[PDB]
Amino acid sequence: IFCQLILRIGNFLNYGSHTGDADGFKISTLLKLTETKSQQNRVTLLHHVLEEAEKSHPDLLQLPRDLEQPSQAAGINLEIIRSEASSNLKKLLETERKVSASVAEVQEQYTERLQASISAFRALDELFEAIEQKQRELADYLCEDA
Amino acid sequence: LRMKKLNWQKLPSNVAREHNSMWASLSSPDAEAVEPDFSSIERLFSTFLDAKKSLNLNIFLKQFKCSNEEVAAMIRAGDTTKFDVEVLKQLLKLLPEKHEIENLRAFAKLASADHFYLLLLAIPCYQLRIECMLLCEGAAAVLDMVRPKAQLVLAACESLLTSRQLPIFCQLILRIGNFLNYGSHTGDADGFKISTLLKLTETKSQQNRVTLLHHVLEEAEKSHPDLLQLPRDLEQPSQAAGINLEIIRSEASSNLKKLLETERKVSASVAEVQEQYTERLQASISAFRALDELFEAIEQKQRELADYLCEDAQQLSLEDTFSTMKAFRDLFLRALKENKDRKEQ
Amino acid sequence: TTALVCDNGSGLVKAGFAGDDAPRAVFPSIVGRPRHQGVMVGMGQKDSYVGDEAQSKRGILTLKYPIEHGIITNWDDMEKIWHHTFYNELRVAPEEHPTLLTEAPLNPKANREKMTQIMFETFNVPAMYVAIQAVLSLYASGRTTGIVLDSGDGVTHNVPIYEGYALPHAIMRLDLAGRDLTDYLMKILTERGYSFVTTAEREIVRDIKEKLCYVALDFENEMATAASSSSLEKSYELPDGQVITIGNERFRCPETLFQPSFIGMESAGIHETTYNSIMKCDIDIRKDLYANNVMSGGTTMYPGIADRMQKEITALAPSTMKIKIIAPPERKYSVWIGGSILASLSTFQQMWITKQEYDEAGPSIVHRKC
Amino acid sequence: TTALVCDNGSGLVKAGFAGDDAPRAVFPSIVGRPRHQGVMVGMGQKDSYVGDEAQSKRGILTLKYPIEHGIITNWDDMEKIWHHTFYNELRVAPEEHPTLLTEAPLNPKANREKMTQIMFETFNVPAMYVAIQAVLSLYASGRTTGIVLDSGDGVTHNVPIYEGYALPHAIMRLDLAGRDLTDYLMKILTERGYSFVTTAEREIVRDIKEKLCYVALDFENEMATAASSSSLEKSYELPDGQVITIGNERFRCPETLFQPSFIGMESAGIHETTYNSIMKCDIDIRKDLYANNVMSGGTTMYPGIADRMQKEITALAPSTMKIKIIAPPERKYSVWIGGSILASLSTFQQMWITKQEYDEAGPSIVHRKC
Ligand SMILES: Nc1ncnc2c1ncn2[C@@H]1O[C@H](COP(=O)(O)OP(=O)(O)OP(=O)(O)O)[C@@H](O)[C@H]1O
Ligand SMILES: Nc1ncnc2c1ncn2[C@@H]1O[C@H](COP(=O)(O)OP(=O)(O)O)[C@@H](O)[C@H]1O
Ligand SMILES: [Mg+2]
Ligand SMILES: [Mg+2]
Repeated sequence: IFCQLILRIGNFLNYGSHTGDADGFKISTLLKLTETKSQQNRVTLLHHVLEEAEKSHPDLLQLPRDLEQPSQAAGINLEIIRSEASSNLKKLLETERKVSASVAEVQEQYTERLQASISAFRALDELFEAIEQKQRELADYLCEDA
Repeated sequence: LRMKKLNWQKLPSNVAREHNSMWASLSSPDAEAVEPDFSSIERLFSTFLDAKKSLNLNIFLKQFKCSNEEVAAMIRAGDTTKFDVEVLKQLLKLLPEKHEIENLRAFAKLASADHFYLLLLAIPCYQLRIECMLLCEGAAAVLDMVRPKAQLVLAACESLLTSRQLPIFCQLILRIGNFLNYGSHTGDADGFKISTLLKLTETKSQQNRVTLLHHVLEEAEKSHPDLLQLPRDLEQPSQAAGINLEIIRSEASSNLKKLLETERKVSASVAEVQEQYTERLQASISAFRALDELFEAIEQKQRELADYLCEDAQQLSLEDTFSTMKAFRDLFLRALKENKDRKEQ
Repeated sequence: TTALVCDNGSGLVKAGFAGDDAPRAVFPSIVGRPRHQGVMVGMGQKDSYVGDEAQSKRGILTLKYPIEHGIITNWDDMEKIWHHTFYNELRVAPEEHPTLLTEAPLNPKANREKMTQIMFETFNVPAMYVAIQAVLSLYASGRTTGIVLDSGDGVTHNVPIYEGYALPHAIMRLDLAGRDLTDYLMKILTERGYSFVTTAEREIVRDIKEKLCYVALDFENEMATAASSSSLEKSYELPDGQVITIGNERFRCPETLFQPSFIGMESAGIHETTYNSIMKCDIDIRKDLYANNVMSGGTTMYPGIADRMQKEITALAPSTMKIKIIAPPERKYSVWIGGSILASLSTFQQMWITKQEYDEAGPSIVHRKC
Repeated sequence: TTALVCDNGSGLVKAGFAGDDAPRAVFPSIVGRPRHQGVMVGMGQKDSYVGDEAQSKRGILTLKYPIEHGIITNWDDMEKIWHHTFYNELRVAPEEHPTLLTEAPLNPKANREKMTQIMFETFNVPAMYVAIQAVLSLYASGRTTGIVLDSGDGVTHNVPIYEGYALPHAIMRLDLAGRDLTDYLMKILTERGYSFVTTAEREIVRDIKEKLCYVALDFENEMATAASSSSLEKSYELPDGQVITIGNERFRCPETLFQPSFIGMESAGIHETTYNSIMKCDIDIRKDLYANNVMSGGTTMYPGIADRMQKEITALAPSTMKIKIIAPPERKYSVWIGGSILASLSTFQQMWITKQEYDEAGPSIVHRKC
């Protein structure tokens, strides 16, 4: 609902120029929605659309309730969480051969400990593949390049 | 009449309507359509040269603070009041091209950048005119700097040839060196290269702080006129270090070659150029003759010096002696302070 | 009509009119705000003080720089500075008054669009152009091909230029500027006892470095000189009337530019940065580029700096190579001077974004027509 | 001959013997002199009550600290304290025992020479060494790489250490410390009606803080809770039998460590100061520093401070980063414990500053080996 309203309003403001009459825009546009200023210089386009949205409370005002989870997800890059899981797994497997070749006194206490941790990470990396599939739909949902 | 423009990353009209794109659903009555207040939204938010050459010419003409007509007279008259060595180089690069002259000839309405070119075109042999005073002013700043270098290296060789302490000093280490290396491949040699003195400090003693140079200086401290008057004679060769004679010789020859080449071009010009620039060029030609003549004296002086040290030719390439001798003198001074410090404490 | 030229720097803002020789209004680029309680009610009070007004009342304010390392961070604070410069210092209506702006090298793509929308919409400027600090710096020195050591307050730069266009592959950058130099002086000033731990007390220690600090040709010789005798000592009087004396700390503050290990940086000195940035160019050009080292910015206005680096570059450069360090006396305001020259050209009017031109393409038009 | 260790603090002097688990003599570093008239005669009277003696008779004495902000100023008072430790508290002969002393970093160079000069001449010790406070603090934990927050009595300093060596370019210093928190307590105690002005009553306010003060986890909630109910109020009995009651003054006193604007200072709190000291280090070693925050000093013992710092550092560091703060129970004597450990090791020998070397460079040899 929100992205349709700005598209309808944005076409009105950019009528007769190179911009305007576009079927869509990138998700970063909303980050520049508050830069446009009105006559008062303190009421932006975001403020004006909220004033008419304040009339219809269920519309355009229930959005921040839905944005709490994406907001909390910011600042957590997946390039260090995926590498860390793989890096620890690689070290565990390399040392798994060493302990196996050692005396059984270490294997009875430490070999089974390593296998417990190795099996635990399997569910961790499996969920990572689920995230990759989930974000693939989201990437095409916003119609943005891979 | 006008609306504030908001910038967005427009998506292509053929991609934003795809099935995966969310904008496809909005294009059809599949969602709850909402309409904004259109009444309030409108009342609340309501030359012939290329740029490379043309612009560079105006920037070149903006360091004089004069009209384009005035600067043309100075070039025609050959005045150098506001023209320097570096300024001329930029003008030499900024010259009319093959396409620039054709466009101008095929032709106020034309911009001020090309206006100077039209005035410059009327100046006869403008290419030769700029080169005439570029060489003369450059030659004036060259001879007065090569000459002190030529005298310094010549004086250093004469002092080194006439030095008295080196025959005494080189004999003492040779006598000592034979004793130190008796019964081995080294030692009992008649002489050694000049680079030997640079490795004197490498021979450490039991204290590990007194070197062979320190010890021979300790015995030389008793006889102050012996082995201690040497640094007084090494001042001139020390200053000559870092000043190679190959660059200064090439520079004099290169400028003379260019000056001689332009001399024919000047002689082929009108008599106006000859009566007030030709005598300037030949004056610099005769001045450089004494410069290269002194170089032959240096070459003769160093030829004796090359055979003075009994070293092979092309191996004692002048600058090698200057660098080694300066380092040897520098190490000599440092050892003297340590020896004096050792005596007092 | 006349065209305004406005230079936005990390430390100072230099603006005025095109065609002149010196900036009309140069003031520090700060926007301070009170940190206390306003007991009196009769006097007029303001939320924020911009420019030299904040510097005068800096005893009761905290000073915040809208620009850090060349990039514009606080975009709402920089809209106050431009308003202050246009309406208070110059006192000229930006309407019917085309302006020119200078942007740092390697400026982020987003910043260029942001400024275009600010001036064209809020200020309603009929025309506007955007230039580069290093390109205008070489124009003011009467040249067109050379390498510029643009060392300002935020970031030090080495931008080799060839026929009016910079070489992006050979542009270097060092984060050893004036702001980092004055913060190192405060750390070593406590070695004698004096302590400065306030932003308002940073301006006081700025003036000590500007007046008393210099560069020594031989670091060891000056190190032994200070220890041997107290001839290097100088006295400076603080605003409150106290007197402070600094000895060997005078020449150790600007020396960090040549031995960056003092401040903890692992990079090389400014002498090596020019040498490294010169090997990325063509071999033939290196002869031309070596004799056109052009200073710029205020951070290079030190005694014996145009000679110290010439001694250093001699060691790095070959013996045959020649070096010509160009240090114009007015290098503090060189960037603005070039902009004034460029805006006054008769043929330069073709490179201006007209108001009707902006009505077709938005802030993205700045990348074109430039 | 066994060695000696004496950690000259701003508020307390902790001295003992090398290898001992605990200091043999800890007494406040205060020298008091009588201010009234000695009417009685024929009795043993002294005018140099120092340390524990001055604390007992503080009603008839003016208590002065010879060390302020970690910098010794009253050098005749420090000689009395050193003589008190060597001959009265420990009963040892200085000329037969090597000594080790501890000195804070970022200290004036003049402080080091004077301290060495007194001990090698007035006391004639055979060997002496000076070590950093934060380096000895990490030796107590057994580590050799970490970041130490040492909030003593006069100064709060942060020294990141790597592989047994400090990082001089990343050390942060804050003048707000324990003593400045005591003075802020008397300022807010006048709100309820209790006035403490005398330096004898200064010690009383110190003991009120050492017992009834704790660090609130959430200042906004704990201030709202304190005004909502009287469940936070405690009681303290003065030496004359009078009782006082403090409510939200319990946690408002140590909160200044995290909001230094309460006492008028401008620098950020210890949580932001520690974070800023990490980013001054290399990015490849920040993994070893973000998980080794080892507090020390007396002032770090407000209950809840360890939890509070972990919460504040977490909001600054990246979410994936691991933050672990070590808070040893014996952090009051951590600086002394490291010194006792170090002096016993045979590696510390052949590193003494003997008498035959001090006269070579005078009091300036302390900088040669420190
Ligand atoms: N005489 C001087 N000696 C030393 N430093 C100086 C001197 N004069 C000015 N400076 C330095 O110049 C700095 C600012 O000068 P400048 O005008 O080059 O900065 P700027 O315009 O803010 O820079 P930039 O373009 O990098 O943002 C000051 O912070 C100061 O340290
Ligand atoms: N339990 C406590 N709670 C709060 N502060 C304390 C506590 N114990 C000691 N302090 C503070 O520690 C300070 C001195 O401790 P210490 O770190 O030994 O000083 P220094 O290191 O300067 O010798 C005192 O000023 C006191 O305020
Ligand atoms: Mg600048
Ligand atoms: Mg301490």
